[PDB]
This record gives sequence, C-alpha cells and structure tokens, in this order.
Amino acid sequence: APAEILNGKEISAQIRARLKNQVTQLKEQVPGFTPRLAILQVGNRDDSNLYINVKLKAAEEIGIKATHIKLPRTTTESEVMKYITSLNEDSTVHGFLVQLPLDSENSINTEEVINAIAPEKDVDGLTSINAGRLARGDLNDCFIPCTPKGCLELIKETGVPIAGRHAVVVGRSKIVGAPMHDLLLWNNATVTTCHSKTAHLDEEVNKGDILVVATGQPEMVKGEWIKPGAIVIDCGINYVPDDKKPNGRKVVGDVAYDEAKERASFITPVPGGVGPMTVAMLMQSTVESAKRFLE
Amino acid sequence: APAEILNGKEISAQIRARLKNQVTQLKEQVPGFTPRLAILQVGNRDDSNLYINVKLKAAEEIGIKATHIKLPRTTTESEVMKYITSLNEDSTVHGFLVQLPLDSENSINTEEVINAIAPEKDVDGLTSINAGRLARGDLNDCFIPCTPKGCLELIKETGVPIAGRHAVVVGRSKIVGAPMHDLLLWNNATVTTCHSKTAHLDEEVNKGDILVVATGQPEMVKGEWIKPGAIVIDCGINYKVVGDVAYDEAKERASFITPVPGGVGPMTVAMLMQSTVESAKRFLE
Ligand SMILES: NC(=O)c1ccc[n+]([C@@H]2O[C@H](COP(=O)([O-])OP(=O)(O)OC[C@H]3O[C@@H](n4cnc5c(N)ncnc54)[C@H](OP(=O)(O)O)[C@@H]3O)[C@@H](O)[C@H]2O)c1
Ligand SMILES: NC(=O)c1ccc[n+]([C@@H]2O[C@H](COP(=O)([O-])OP(=O)(O)OC[C@H]3O[C@@H](n4cnc5c(N)ncnc54)[C@H](OP(=O)(O)O)[C@@H]3O)[C@@H](O)[C@H]2O)c1
Ligand SMILES: Nc1nc(O)c2c(n1)NC[C@@H](CCc1ccc(C(=O)N[C@@H](CCC(=O)O)C(=O)O)cc1)C2
Repeated sequence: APAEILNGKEISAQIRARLKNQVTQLKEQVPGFTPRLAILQVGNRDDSNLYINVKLKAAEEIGIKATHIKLPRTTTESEVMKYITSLNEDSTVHGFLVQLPLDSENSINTEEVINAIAPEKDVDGLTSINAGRLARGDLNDCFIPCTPKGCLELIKETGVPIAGRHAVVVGRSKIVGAPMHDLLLWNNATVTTCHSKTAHLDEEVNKGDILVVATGQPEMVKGEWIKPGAIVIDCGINYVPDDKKPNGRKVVGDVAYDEAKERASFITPVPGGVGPMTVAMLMQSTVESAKRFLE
Repeated sequence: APAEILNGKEISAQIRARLKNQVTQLKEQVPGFTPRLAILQVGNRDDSNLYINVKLKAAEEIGIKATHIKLPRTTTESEVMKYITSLNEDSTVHGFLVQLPLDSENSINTEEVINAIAPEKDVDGLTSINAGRLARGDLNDCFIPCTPKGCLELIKETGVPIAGRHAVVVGRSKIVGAPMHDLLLWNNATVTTCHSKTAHLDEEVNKGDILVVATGQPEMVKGEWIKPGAIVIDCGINYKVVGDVAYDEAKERASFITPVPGGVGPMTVAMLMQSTVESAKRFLE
C-alpha cells in the first residue's frame, strides 16, 4: 500500500485553467475591468529573466495584464523606491512584486524596498505587515507566499481534514517555513516547528500526520522518520549530477522519496510536486487582489 | 519536594528598580526631558480600570509620565481614530497603548484601531508591523507584547538554556499565545502550539520541557500532564484567583513554576515599563 502521489503539474494545470475562467467571467461581469500584475526588476540576471518570463506568460494565458518594469544595474535605491511608490498609487495595478535578488552596482536595502510595498498589493506576501496578518490569523484577506500557499493546496487535495491533526514543519524561513506554520495553525492543526537547533529531529518528524519539509538539505529526512500514513510535503529542490539524465543532473527533495513513499499515505514527488504549484499560486493571489479591489 | 517558585513580584521589583535608575540618569543627561507613556481607554470596565491603575502606579514609581485618556461607551471607531492620530503626532508622547478589550456600544474594528498606532510608539507590540517582525525573526526592530516578554524573562530566571528544548504553548491569541510561540522559536526551542481544536492535549503538554499556558480556562491543564522537571509558565487569571494550570499537582512534577497571583502578572507590567523606557531612549537617539 504505497503512498498516493500528489501530482503538482496536473493540479496546477487545473488551477490555472479555473483562474482563466474566473478572469474571463470577471471581465464580462464588469466591462472594462482588467486584472493587472506588475513585476519590478532591477538589473539583468539571467535566472531572473527566466523566472519573470514564466510568470508573465502564465499571466497572459489567464487573461491577467502583466507589466514588466526592468531597471538598469546603475539604478539607485531612491529610484527603486520611487517606482514602488508609483506602483502603489497606480489604481490600475492590483498587485505587484519586486523580483529578487536585486542586481545593482549600488547598495540597496532589500528589506526597506520590500516593506515599501502597499500591503494590499503585496502578492508575494513578504512585507512585514502581511506576514504580521498571516501570523495572527487574518487569512480571509492577507496574501500568502506562493510556496507555502501551494503546500496547503496540495494538502487539501488529499481530502483529509487538517483540523485536530499534528503537523510538523521542518524549516522556519520567511519564504516557506514560517508562513507554512501560519497556514497550518489557522487551519486548526497542532503545529510543531523544527529547525537546525532541533534535537532528535527524527523523533519529532515521526509525530507528524502532516509533514512539510523546507530545509535545503538533500534527502535528509529519511523514510524511517515518517509517521505511518502521514501526508508528506517536500519543498526541496536540490541538484545532483547524473549522467543518466537528459541534462546531466537530477533534482531531489529534502525527503528520501523512495523510502518515504512506502510509509506515507500521500507524498509530493520531486521534481513535479511543490515546484509547479508556485506560479499558479502567484496567479491566484493576483486574482484575489483584483477581486478585493473590484469589491 | 515541590518545584522552585518563580517569584514574579520579586523579579519585577528588581526590574522596576533598574528602570527607575535608568530613567533618573537619562534625566540627568538631558534635564527637562521626560519619558512619556499614554494609555487610551474606551468605556469603563472595572477590570480595565484596575489594570490601568497598576500600570500608572508602576510608571510613576519609575519616573515615567503616564497619561490616561478614558473615552465614553458611546465612542465610535472614527473618534478613537482621532485620538490615535493625535497621539502619533504628539512629540511629547514616546509610547502609547489602547487598553483592551474596547468597551463601546458600537462596533469598532480592534485591529484597524491598533494598526493606526505608529510602530515606534507601539509599546504593546500589537501592530501588524511589530507582529510581523517578531513572527519572522526580526527582533532588532520591534516591540514584543508585554506578556510573552515577561514569560521569557521568567524562563531565563531558571538559568536553563532555551535552545534545543521542546517548548509547548497552550493558546494562540495575538496578545499572548502567538507572540509567545515566536519568542520561543527565535530563542531556538522546538515549539508546539496548541489550541481549542487540539486533540489529545494531555499528550501534547507532556512533551514540553518548557510549558507556557494562556487559555483562560481555570486549572484545565492537569499536573499529571506535566513532564517531570519542566518549567511551567502560567499566564492565567481566572475567578478566588487561579491560573490555567492546576498548581498544587503541577508543582510536584515541575522543576520551576509560576504561581498565581504574583507570577506572570507583575512581570507583564515591568516589561511594559521597559518597552516604554526603550521608546523614550530611541527618541533621544
Ligand atoms: N518551489 C519553489 O520554487 C521553491 C521556493 C522557495 C524555496 N524552495 C526550496 O525550499 C528549500 C528551503 O528554502 P528556505 O527559503 O526555507 O531556505 P533557508 O533560508 O536556508 O531555510 C533553511 C531553514 O531550515 C533550517 N535548517 C537548515 N538545516 C537544517 C537541518 N539540517 N535540520 C533541520 N533544519 C535545518 C534552518 O534553520 P535556521 O533558521 O536555524 O538557520 C532554516 O530555518 C530550498 O531547497 C529551496 O530550493 C522551493
Ligand atoms: N499577566 C497579564 O497581565 C496578562 C495579560 C493578558 C492576558 N493574560 C491572561 O492570559 C489568558 C489568555 O488570554 P487570551 O487573550 O489569549 O484569551 P482568548 O482570547 O480567550 O484566547 C484563548 C486561547 O486559548 C485557546 N483555548 C480555549 N480553551 C482551550 C482549551 N480548553 N484547551 C486548549 N486551548 C484552549 C483558544 O483557542 P481558539 O483560538 O481555537 O479559540 C484561544 O486561542 C487570560 O487568562 C488572561 O488573564 C495575562
Ligand atoms: N485583553 C487583556 N486581558 C488582560 O487580562 C489584561 C489586558 N488585556 N491588559 C492589561 C493587563 C494588566 C496586566 C496586569 C496583571 C496583573 C497585575 C498585578 O499586579 N497583579 C498582582 C495582583 C493584583 C491584585 O489583584 O490584587 C499580582 O501579584 O499578580 C498588574 C497588571 C491585563
């Protein structure tokens, strides 16, 4: 009785298709309304160009007007700040994000930049104000970071109620771990957060009916650690050379999949689990912002 | 035989004496300068009145100038917003707070009212900005709620390091439970947060080397559930006055325990004063 596989690629395709339909209906219900996203980039990193082009492409297919603002490396902090203030003020933009990390020849305080974003437009959900709302239970209107939002969605796809269950989150980062605890807590699970200073991590992991691991340590969580029948969510994206693969490299998660799949009732594969879910989540957050403005 | 008693009244007395000397020196460095705190109240709840009096009394004894504004029960959210804006703009007021719960005959969104407060004066640490910083580990730039602060201080009085310990926080409110989890987490403990939807609560509480209870249910946490040698912090104030933990039983299992009264209560006001003296010192800098 091996674990059922949570196909992130398929589930995300479903999500994006439904969002397209919603966007089509919003525009027909309110003629002239145009859900709009904006991405602010500083510099010209190759990886950022790739990530951005993927976000813009997904936005255009759903019917969301996506605006890409690309500033040169010579940009200063005051200029980046000016754009954020203008994006906040632009009533035609419902949600925007600053693509990280910034690429400039000058010193720019990343935290001050991010925190200048108007909370009601913070689709990536990383501002302190938004993090503060999510941490204290304002799930009805705050924004949720794309990765943990995709994790909760995958957990809900199992059909197993979260309330009353014991969930373990290995990792406590701003991007994943912390907001993941927040989603699980406010969905009424009893949550235990682990990290690099956690003693007897194996014994802790073994107590989770729902397990979300986001550590960046390739396959550290062994199958033996998994609680029998648990829902395992693996956010890990670790590269390992493998000449038997088309591009000479494989992607493994933070969980030892092959042995964990024999213990859990539901498990996300890597690649193809949490990863494909992220862009869809940003698109969902964008639509949410558009609908809250429209109301 | 019983657990060591964490005397919050003696410890807070030492903190207050310390803060007093600090305030006295600040005035000697800058004569005429006076750290000022303001407490805004809506309504006339008897318990809120006594709580405010205690805070006013501790401020006076430390040398802090405290102002109490009491609004009638007919107050609207709009009017409360006018006082909050006035207090944000009043340069002589270094730190202010809105007494909770608001006692009005009209609906007033408490979060909107609290979030109108300027974060630099949010000595109660209830704004979404301060909550967000604490929630993500940015402890350099924020005010932490006075109750979780007092609890952390009480835990440190045991002399036992927090890092690596499995901590259990029973309760998740904005005032105590949620920020308490954060403080423990960022102090490197492995933290479990329990609430009303927690199944097998007795089994969860039994895993805690550090146990903080803030539920408001009279002596609901049984001593049987306590892990032998645990540090028990009890934030409960229930009506005789009792905590959220069955003290007589828990004291025979714990290594360190907070009594009620004279435990977390005093420490809470001492920490509020500490955050106030801090907001006055960040203003001079
Ligand atoms: N699907 C996507 O596109 C997506 C998006 C974001 C992230 N991810 C993946 O998620 C992973 C985690 O990212 P992150 O932002 O959370 O990074 P991070 O900032 O480095 O987070 C690591 C966290 O795990 C803890 N930790 C480190 N080693 C551990 C260990 N050996 N045992 C227990 N805990 C350990 C650390 O504790 P301390 O706080 O004490 O340091 C820290 O909280 C990365 O591999 C990344 O590839 C995927
Ligand atoms: N020392 C001080 O001066 C100070 C300052 C403030 C407060 N306190 C004290 O702290 C206590 C709690 O305050 P609060 O603002 O957090 O209260 P609250 O708003 O009523 O919150 C109680 C929390 O505990 C949970 N809970 C209720 N019954 C429970 C049960 N039987 N088992 C497990 N969890 C239960 C609730 O879960 P749900 O969210 O699911 O409902 C809720 O999260 C009060 O007794 C108060 O006197 C002390
Ligand atoms: N929501 C909310 N709930 C609360 O319980 C409070 C609050 N807000 N705001 C203010 C806060 C006041 C904190 C406080 C608690 C106890 C004491 C105190 O000194 N207690 C004495 C006993 C006093 C007596 O009743 O005679 C002690 O030794 O514990 C002082 C401040 C209470």
